[PDB]
Amino acid sequence: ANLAAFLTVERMPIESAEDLSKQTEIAYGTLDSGSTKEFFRRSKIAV
Amino acid sequence: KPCDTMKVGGNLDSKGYGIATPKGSSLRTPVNLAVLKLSEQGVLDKLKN
Repeated sequence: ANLAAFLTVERMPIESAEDLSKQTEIAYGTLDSGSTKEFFRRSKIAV
Repeated sequence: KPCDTMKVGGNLDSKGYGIATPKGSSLRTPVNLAVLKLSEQGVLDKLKN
């Protein structure tokens, strides 16, 4: 039963910006001067 | 303690707490200016910390 569980689950730690936003163990940043930094400084998107 | 709860996910909205006075209160202007003074001098960040 557990071998079947292993194979079935295998058949179907950051994956997104939402992931970065919800945590703080992993630090994250951008180029100190760039269009990336400006994208974030002006984003109206909550995340 | 006992450190058994946890905040999960981002905030559902964005808003603020304000000092409230009766509509038309004489204290409205001084208390609005004081909150901005306490904001600008860093008092509100120190008190939350």
